[PDB]
Amino acid sequence: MRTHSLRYFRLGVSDPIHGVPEFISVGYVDSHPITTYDSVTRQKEPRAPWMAENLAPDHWERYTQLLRGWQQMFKVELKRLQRHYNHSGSHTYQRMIGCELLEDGSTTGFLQYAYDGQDFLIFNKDTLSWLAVDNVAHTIKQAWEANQHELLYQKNWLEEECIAWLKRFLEYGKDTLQRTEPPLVRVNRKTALFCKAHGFYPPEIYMTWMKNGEEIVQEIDYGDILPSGDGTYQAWASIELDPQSSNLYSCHVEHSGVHMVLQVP
Amino acid sequence: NAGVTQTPKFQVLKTGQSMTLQCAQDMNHNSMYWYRQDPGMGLRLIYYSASEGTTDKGEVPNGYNVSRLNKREFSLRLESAAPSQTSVYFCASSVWTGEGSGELFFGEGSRLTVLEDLKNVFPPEVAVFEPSEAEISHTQKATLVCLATGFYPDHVELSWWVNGKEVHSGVCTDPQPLKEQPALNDSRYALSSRLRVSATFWQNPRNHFRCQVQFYGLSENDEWTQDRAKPVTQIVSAEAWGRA
Amino acid sequence: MIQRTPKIQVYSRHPAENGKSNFLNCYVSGFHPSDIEVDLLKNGERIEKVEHSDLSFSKDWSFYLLYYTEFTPTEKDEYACRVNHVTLSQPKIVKWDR
Amino acid sequence: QNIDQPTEMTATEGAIVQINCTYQTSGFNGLFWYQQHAGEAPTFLSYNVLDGLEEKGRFSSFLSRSKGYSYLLLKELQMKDSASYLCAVKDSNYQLIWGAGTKLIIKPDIQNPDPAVYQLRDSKSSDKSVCLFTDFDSQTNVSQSKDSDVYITDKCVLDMRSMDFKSNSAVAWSNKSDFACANAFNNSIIPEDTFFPSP
Ligand SMILES: [Cl-]
Ligand code: NA
Repeated sequence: MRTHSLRYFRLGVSDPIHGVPEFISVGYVDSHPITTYDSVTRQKEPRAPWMAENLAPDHWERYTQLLRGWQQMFKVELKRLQRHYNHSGSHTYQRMIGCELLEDGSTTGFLQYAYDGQDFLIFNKDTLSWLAVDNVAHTIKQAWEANQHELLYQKNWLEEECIAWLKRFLEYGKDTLQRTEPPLVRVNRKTALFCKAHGFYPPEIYMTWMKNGEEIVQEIDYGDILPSGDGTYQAWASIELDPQSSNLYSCHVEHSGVHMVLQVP
Repeated sequence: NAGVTQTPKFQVLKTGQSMTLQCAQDMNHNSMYWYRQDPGMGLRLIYYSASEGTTDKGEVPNGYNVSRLNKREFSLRLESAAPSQTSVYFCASSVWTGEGSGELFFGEGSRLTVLEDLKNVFPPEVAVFEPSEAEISHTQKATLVCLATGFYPDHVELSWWVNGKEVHSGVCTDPQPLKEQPALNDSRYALSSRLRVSATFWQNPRNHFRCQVQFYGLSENDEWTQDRAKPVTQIVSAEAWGRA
Repeated sequence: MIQRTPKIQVYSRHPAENGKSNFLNCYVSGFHPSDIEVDLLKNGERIEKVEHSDLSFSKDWSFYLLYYTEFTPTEKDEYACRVNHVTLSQPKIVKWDR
Repeated sequence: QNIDQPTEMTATEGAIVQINCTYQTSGFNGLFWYQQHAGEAPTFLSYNVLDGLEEKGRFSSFLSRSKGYSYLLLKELQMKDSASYLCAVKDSNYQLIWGAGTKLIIKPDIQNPDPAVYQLRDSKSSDKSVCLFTDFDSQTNVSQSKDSDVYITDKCVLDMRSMDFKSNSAVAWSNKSDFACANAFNNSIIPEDTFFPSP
């Protein structure tokens, strides 16, 4: 198996524009949304058909109740941060929790929080402690670390429960998540050489340019891996042509254990 | 700082009667729960409220409904009581839910007995028996016995009073009542209690002993059609004086 | 705080060929906070039938969205993506470069 | 999903008791122990979620996730530890699954047994004759009655705090003309040296 991950995000907004939710929570497996909840619908709902098809109504009903409680807790926590920062106006609070199952069978697990889109508190599940970025975070760190049992619970959740969930969802979604669609790759001139790939899945891909068999990463412009809209992805990389000396330029693409070379003549 | 306050402690109902149990917590908790406890099985969740403004069914919701009236209060409704709802009901609260380590804080419990006919309800007879003179001379101690007998359902609180003050040192009351007819499903009950004092304390003729039993039974609105006296909630007692 | 302005990329689902049906995509990413306005334009006029993904969350705490519409490119028609965000004084327009 | 714990355990004052809990659940977010005195509310004792032993006064709680097993360990038992002990496990959906509880019975250490059956004085308001079996060692068991018109209660431990003195007793009564304290506890195995005062 390739590396896979499960992660859940929460977003709280303290003074949102009318109609815009004060709370949103979305789960992902790899790049795929799997679950959604917000303070307007007040319902947890599937975002992938292989989730809807495999989790009975009792699952969505129960986590809907938990998310209604998590919503309120997020509001209370954001209220507390904005009081201690002494901040007016609308501010954001975010959480990300998740785990990775790596190809070699090892695992990772992570939990962290942000205020106004900047790291705020970062959990270390091995030292069982919270890293605080400033003195408001430091006050919260002291309160959370006083509740040693919840740190132990979170380590267990990240290391055992999260991985179990991930393996369960990976089987549910296996026809989507474990497939391979190889890239279609082409080179053109625009004066720079553009190497362009499309139609590939999974999104992880490495494209680069070599000159005379050597890679100078400082001379390459790397385009982003972008969704095409149909479940597949596209990407590109470019290099500038030296008009004073001839060079052998070649585009190299690695995707899902296959390497491709396109030599420019 | 009262914690979780639920009422009533005891209640007798006729099949089909309505009943609401009240629960309030003053701990600023967000999550509240209603459980029933029955012999031979673990607690079973009836309904819960993960946060103010939401509620959902537990494992045994049928025959019940709840109202999370505000952040403090979570009431449990039996619209049409059935005998299977005879149980001990516990309200509980926790700071949040959906987290591993947070514990539950429980109310004192509400014992409900639902009956097809209230003609099976009886208050206790209460009698006090003075110490054996042989015990006094052999041990220099003196054991009084209180018997509360013939009551149904098992909704009683027995207490001892010495010189007008309630005492608990030297008291042992059976933790469970005795079925007077162990084969009958609706057998009336018996309960015994002992109070043991020094022989010198018993031999003071100015010392006064009383055993008192609060029975929780019928109220004004319960219908009564039997020839005997209506078995209302009431206190029954019996006393003894020390003997020089 | 620190507010992050959206990166804006306009591209077709498939390599474009005139007279061949396609999808025009506008991928808007890396922005914070999450409120944002996105329109696709054809020759400077707003396209009405335009769909978009749910708001999505990045591990660096920024957000992203994909806006898309079905279209058949021609030589004459120009397309663009117009984005407004709190980090922008006026709407920003990124033309589709084929 | 189920939780299993023994129905009842009996141990001696001053000793140690280990109450076991095994669980089979859909996922695991921690294991709780609660204490519930008869007629009272459960109260929180402990939480375990990683492997190993945690100590809290005279009580310790152990967890092995791979064995799906926990024990609650009570040292230096006191009479006040007489209670039910409930184990409960949170599953993958944070639902608490409760064990049926273990009733812990503690035998007091009777320093100087003096087993005896006494006839209490009649009450002028009752037709009952009442007998008291008392001061026997805690190994003695009191059997229920074999006569439908004789009532025998189970043994009860009384604490005379001023004298730091504990004693076992059971009560028997009847309104039958047959009834005599000399035969009231005939269905029990009582100590050979039990004192029966003359009638
Ligand atoms: Cl993958
Ligand atoms: Na119901």
